[PDB]
Amino acid sequence: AKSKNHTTHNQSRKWHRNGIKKPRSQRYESLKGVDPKFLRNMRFAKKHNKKGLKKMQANNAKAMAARAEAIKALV
Amino acid sequence: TNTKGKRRGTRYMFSRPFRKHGVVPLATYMRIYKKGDIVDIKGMGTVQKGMPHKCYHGKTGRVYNVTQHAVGIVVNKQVKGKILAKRINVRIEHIKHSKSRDSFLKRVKENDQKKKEAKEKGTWVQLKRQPAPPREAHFVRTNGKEPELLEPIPYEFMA
Amino acid sequence: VNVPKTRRTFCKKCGKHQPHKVTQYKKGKDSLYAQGKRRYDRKQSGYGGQTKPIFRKKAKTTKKIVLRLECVEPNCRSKRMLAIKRCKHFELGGDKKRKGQVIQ
RNA sequence: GUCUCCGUAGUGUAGCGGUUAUCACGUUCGCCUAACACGCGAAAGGUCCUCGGUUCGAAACCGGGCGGAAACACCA
RNA sequence: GCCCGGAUAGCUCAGCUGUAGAGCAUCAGACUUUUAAUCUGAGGGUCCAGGGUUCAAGUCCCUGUUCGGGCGCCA
RNA sequence: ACCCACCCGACCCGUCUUGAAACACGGACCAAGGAGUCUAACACGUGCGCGAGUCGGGGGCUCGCACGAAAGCCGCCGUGG
RNA sequence: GGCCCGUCUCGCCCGCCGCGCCGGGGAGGUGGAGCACGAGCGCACGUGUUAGGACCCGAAAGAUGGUGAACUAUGCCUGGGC
RNA sequence: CGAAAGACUAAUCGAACCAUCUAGUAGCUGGUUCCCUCCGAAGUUUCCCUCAGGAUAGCUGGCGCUCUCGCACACGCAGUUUUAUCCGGUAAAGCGAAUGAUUAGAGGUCUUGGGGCCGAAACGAUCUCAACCUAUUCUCAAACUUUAAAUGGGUAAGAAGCCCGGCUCGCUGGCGUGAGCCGGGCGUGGAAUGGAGUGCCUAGUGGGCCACUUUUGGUAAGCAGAACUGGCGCUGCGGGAUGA
RNA sequence: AAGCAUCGCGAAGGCCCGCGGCGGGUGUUGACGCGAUGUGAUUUCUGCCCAGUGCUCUGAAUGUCAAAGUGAAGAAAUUCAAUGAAGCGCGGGUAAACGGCGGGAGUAACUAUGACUCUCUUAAGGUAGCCAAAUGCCUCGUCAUCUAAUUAGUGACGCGCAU
RNA sequence: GUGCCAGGUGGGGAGUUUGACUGGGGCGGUACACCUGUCAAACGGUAACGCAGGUGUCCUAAGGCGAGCUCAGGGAGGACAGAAACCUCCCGUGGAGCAGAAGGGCAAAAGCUCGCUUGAUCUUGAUUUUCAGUACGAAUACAGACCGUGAAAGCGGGGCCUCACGAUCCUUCUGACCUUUUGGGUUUUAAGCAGGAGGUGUCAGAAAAGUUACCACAGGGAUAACUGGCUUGUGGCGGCCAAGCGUUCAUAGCGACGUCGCUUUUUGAUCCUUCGAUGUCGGCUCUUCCUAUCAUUGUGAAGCAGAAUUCACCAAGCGUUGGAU
RNA sequence: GUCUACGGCCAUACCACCCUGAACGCGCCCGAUCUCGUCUGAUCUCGGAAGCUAAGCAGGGUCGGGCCUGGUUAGUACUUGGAUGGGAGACCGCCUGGGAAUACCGGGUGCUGUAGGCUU
RNA sequence: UCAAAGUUUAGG
Ligand SMILES: [Mg+2]
Ligand SMILES: [Mg+2]
Ligand SMILES: [Mg+2]
Ligand SMILES: [Mg+2]
Ligand SMILES: [Mg+2]
Ligand SMILES: [Mg+2]
Ligand SMILES: [Mg+2]
Ligand SMILES: [Mg+2]
Ligand SMILES: [Mg+2]
Ligand SMILES: [Mg+2]
Ligand SMILES: [Mg+2]
Ligand SMILES: [Mg+2]
Ligand SMILES: [Mg+2]
Ligand SMILES: [Mg+2]
Ligand SMILES: [Mg+2]
Ligand SMILES: [Mg+2]
Ligand SMILES: [Mg+2]
Ligand SMILES: [Mg+2]
Ligand SMILES: [Mg+2]
Ligand SMILES: [Mg+2]
Ligand SMILES: [Mg+2]
Ligand SMILES: [Mg+2]
Ligand SMILES: [Mg+2]
Ligand SMILES: [Mg+2]
Ligand SMILES: [Mg+2]
Ligand SMILES: [Mg+2]
Ligand SMILES: [Mg+2]
Ligand SMILES: [Mg+2]
Ligand SMILES: [Mg+2]
Ligand SMILES: [Mg+2]
Ligand SMILES: [Mg+2]
Ligand SMILES: [Mg+2]
Ligand SMILES: [Mg+2]
Ligand SMILES: [Mg+2]
Ligand SMILES: [Mg+2]
Ligand SMILES: [Mg+2]
Ligand SMILES: [Mg+2]
Ligand SMILES: [Mg+2]
Ligand SMILES: [Mg+2]
Ligand SMILES: [Mg+2]
Ligand SMILES: [Mg+2]
Ligand SMILES: [Mg+2]
Ligand SMILES: [Mg+2]
Ligand SMILES: [Mg+2]
Ligand SMILES: [Mg+2]
Ligand SMILES: [Mg+2]
Ligand SMILES: [Mg+2]
Ligand SMILES: [Mg+2]
Ligand SMILES: [Zn+2]
Repeated sequence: AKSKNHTTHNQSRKWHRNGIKKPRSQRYESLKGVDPKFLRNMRFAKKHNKKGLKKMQANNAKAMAARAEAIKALV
Repeated sequence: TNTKGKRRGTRYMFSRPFRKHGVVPLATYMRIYKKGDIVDIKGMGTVQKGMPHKCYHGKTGRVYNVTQHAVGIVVNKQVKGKILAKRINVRIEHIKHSKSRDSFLKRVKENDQKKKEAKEKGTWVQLKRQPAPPREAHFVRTNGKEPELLEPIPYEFMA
Repeated sequence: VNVPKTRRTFCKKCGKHQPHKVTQYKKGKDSLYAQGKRRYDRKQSGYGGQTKPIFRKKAKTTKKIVLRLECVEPNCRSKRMLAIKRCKHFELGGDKKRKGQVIQ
């Protein structure tokens, strides 16, 4: 009593009932499996972003004032 | 039932082409992949360290990691019913920049040129592409000489 | 295979690399008052015949050889197990084979 | 057909990868004897079945060739 | 695995930490008309392998490789 | 809806099976009987009550129980889960 | 990004009735059925999965305790028959 | 118990009968009770003392939720195609290209031979057949190939995109990289179609078979075994007289 | 089945029952007996094989061999040691115990067979007998006989698949 | 002697076991765990007891660096020296070598020869491959230690790449001034925690011999032993071609080397039907059909003088017997 | 025009033989005290600068081989999809789109980056 | 005070 041994006959059909969906792409994928030495350093960089805040805020206010002067000169 | 061995059936795939054996010429090594570079994988026989598996040869995907002398590269591999985006660590020698994306960037650059200009002019320009339309109305001058008649030729047995 | 009797490899205790004496490892005598043996003793007792299985179907014909790497620097002497691939010949310090010589 | 083993001077056999290939008989040549036999002393003789491989090296280890010989071929 | 034994010259075997015994076999001398048989001498031991104890080991010691009679058997 | 006629259609059901009208099995006929239950434990879903709580058991107090072996109440209201 | 427990690596300081092979913290990884302004508890119905006779019917067997030699098997006692 | 046949032991004997344990166990036969409605399979996966069964994926249903907008004011997704761009070593082709096979004559003392004939003998003369070689030539390859299709498989075709300004780093470093952060500035970016996403419970199934084309074993088979799609199984209806 | 032949036992015994007993059967018995096996009247024979598996005999000369007992060290659980019963090994016997019982070459003044020789081999290598038998594959063996005709019957033959 | 322990003996007795796949089973194989080339239909993936093979190891270097070289083969030379010894010049895309099967890869190397070495060491995670996208094994990229080597850039955590291997439980070894050993303390002991080893080859891992013709039960046409289907290799019968035979003459009768068919009175394949049973050989008896015609009727042919004859046509009306084993 | 040093792509760059090379280079070349290394100053290392382009190197040449690129081969071979097309089969023709490979015949025979020379 | 030692034209 020998069987059928293997096949792939009805399988494509079976797969395509429910699509063959592409793998759901997000923005902001994880940093799992990224070269450790990198990840330390981007972690440290992220740690000290709040250091150098007061400088950054002022720079944007100076930029915003320069934009407001430019738009007044245009109008 | 076939053997599950890693390199089964790559007699031809991983085999340097005709009269291109020997030293892996150096541009190959010394060109830079960043994150998110579109990259097509193509295994190579000379370099056996960091070889991709025979399933990812031909396949294109994006770079996610870059180590000292290899590049982590997300590629989509189908499995019966489900496409699995998965991340593989190929050594540079088995990898090129895929040009597929550059022709796109060329077009967007050309669009940004054609958007900046034609704004002060006022005349809006076709930025979208369009498929090859039917080939328009036109005259054909049979200049002096008439058409050439083509009789089909009588059969004969050559061999 | 052949391996030499001295080995300058890592020593955990010291933290460095250090020379170690090498020797092939052996199973010790079997306690008798291990919980296992104490358990089997009081199970296997009485009637019931034999209670746990007995392996009678030997497939392989060689052991993974293990070396017992002992640290040379005193004030440490730290022993360490170090396995090697299976081989039906093994020895320690059995000549250096000699390239480019007459066989007779 | 399967699985097994064996192919070595003329004959029957030994042979643990490095041999002058072992032993007995047979063969030739002396001697002894009147002659023969026995006997004594010497000698000669192997395609190590065939081819290819592994080996620094194969009579052997490994593959196939051509032979030879046992066991199996059952339930209807 | 545990106990025990053998491994010595071609072979079989002695050997009590200070030219390695016996017998056969091997080769040269007698005897033989010669051979065999037998009597004399001569040659031939990595004392299985390695390390130690020891002033000194074939032996004592340990460790292996064998050997081969019993014991034994939880992945 | 009873009977008859005619034209066309139309093999016997059940079942196992890739395949049953089968030269596959079960079945003469009728009546009654006749097979996914209950308990426990888990999980998810749904409905209700209360909600950082919730809970009811077990026990007790109220009755001879007609209805009650119910119903009600408990610094036990929380030992405890 | 952060915090808690396990664990590793590297480091530098604190504490006191008992200065100790005492106790406490830091940085960076990494294991945890974790935390990051709670969602559970009780009751009821449904489906599924199990353990139970467990959808209904079905063995060959296995075990305990009892009944039979009125048939037949063999022995013995006492009679009969050729 | 047996003058032995496994004979006989109350029509029962290769282990009597009665009651109980007992509703013994069964991956195996058989059966399994009203209507309409809606959706609707599988015989393939890996593991299993597994191959008449399970497990696990798959395929089914049920319950939903989260959003979308025909309420003149849409994003995303696809058993397509288009435009770019990689991948390939099958068909074919090739063997005056490698590997291996293989025919023929030309040419060649290449080598050298073994056999000759004429030579004592002599690359002397003359043939010859061996292998080798110089151009040619015949015919081949699932486990050969310089070439090389068709059909085919990736990517890409924008707001998660571009373009400016500045901050953070214990990484990297002549200065710079590269990454991560803030803050602004810019909109339809090929065709065709379609509302999408997402989570829980979950049954049956895990004997298959048939045809086009491709395809292995076999003289072949209504034989055995794969690929590809579509059937039958689950399905009636017109045709093929009859019929999966 | 008679007949033949082995084997155990002198009774605190052989053989056997029984759950147990200063239990029971053989046995109200004693080797011309009880018990266990084979073969199968008579006649005539009963070859060789003790390597194998059995059974049995001997036993400090002795390898291993348990519990207890003896010593040992340890704080003790303990470990280690020496000691050492039967049994295995070691050595004899036994086939009317289970059973077993060969293969090459050459050789005789026609040829053929092979008395004879040579080897290689086992524990021996199948003896007396017997035979295509109720035992022989090839097989419907060959010769004879019996029949007009015989895959049958009988008598002979014997490298006899496989007496 | 009895009582209780100890060791031996013990199919007298008990209980139980006695794989799988498989063109029925058994016998044989292993297609049971792996690897190469092919099968495979130019991504991947794919079957059969398909094809051709390999694996249970080997290596102290055949691992790791760095240096220097160049290999097979051939030509032409040189005392003994010849086809082969050693030296020297030339050519040499690898035709060698790289432990092993094959495939790939490899030349100031991945080959050979030296020098120095232990990266075959210690430790987190990520990933790939089989995949369910679990394990094992095998691999890839990093990261942290401690080293090696090189002037250095670098390379190296085994073997150029694709195979060489093994869970829970138990044991054993190694590891930390580690935890527990429970009323507390000290010490042995044991128990934990973490990593190696002792193996399950039926290789995701029972501990396991037969026989039954005295047999049983659950089932199976998922599967054999008949018929019948398909097929026709094999058997049977028949063409075509025409080298020969036939004194002479291919073809009166024949017919090689080749070739095309039919047939189901042979045997195989196969397993569709039937296992809640289709009575399993032969003979007897009886009927009917077929023709591929032995005889009989009518005819063509001859190597037909007659007689006897074979070859062919129409043709199955009628026949085709008695015995020995 | 051209070279040297380090190159990228790796024959349009290879091989064979032939010719020509001003200047600067690059070489061959002459030595072994020292560095370094050989059986050997051949190579390797080092110190030089008398000769010479003989060679390497460059540029050219050849009805050259080779390679590169077109044609032809050929809408041929093959092939996606189609039919109740043919054919006893084997196979073939059509529709629908895709479409090769030798032999044979042409053409071509390195381009170029950085840094520094020379032809002032 | 006992080893082993077989054979011998047809051709007068
Ligand atoms: Mg199946
Ligand atoms: Mg006991
Ligand atoms: Mg069934
Ligand atoms: Mg069926
Ligand atoms: Mg039906
Ligand atoms: Mg029918
Ligand atoms: Mg039935
Ligand atoms: Mg009926
Ligand atoms: Mg009813
Ligand atoms: Mg709920
Ligand atoms: Mg559930
Ligand atoms: Mg139930
Ligand atoms: Mg029952
Ligand atoms: Mg039972
Ligand atoms: Mg019974
Ligand atoms: Mg029931
Ligand atoms: Mg089953
Ligand atoms: Mg639905
Ligand atoms: Mg292929
Ligand atoms: Mg082809
Ligand atoms: Mg089923
Ligand atoms: Mg079938
Ligand atoms: Mg069905
Ligand atoms: Mg007897
Ligand atoms: Mg005996
Ligand atoms: Mg017998
Ligand atoms: Mg006889
Ligand atoms: Mg008769
Ligand atoms: Mg007779
Ligand atoms: Mg039994
Ligand atoms: Mg089976
Ligand atoms: Mg394909
Ligand atoms: Mg080198
Ligand atoms: Mg190597
Ligand atoms: Mg490292
Ligand atoms: Mg106490
Ligand atoms: Mg019988
Ligand atoms: Mg039978
Ligand atoms: Mg019987
Ligand atoms: Mg059937
Ligand atoms: Mg003729
Ligand atoms: Mg049939
Ligand atoms: Mg009937
Ligand atoms: Mg006719
Ligand atoms: Mg010089
Ligand atoms: Mg020059
Ligand atoms: Mg010149
Ligand atoms: Mg040219
Ligand atoms: Zn140490």
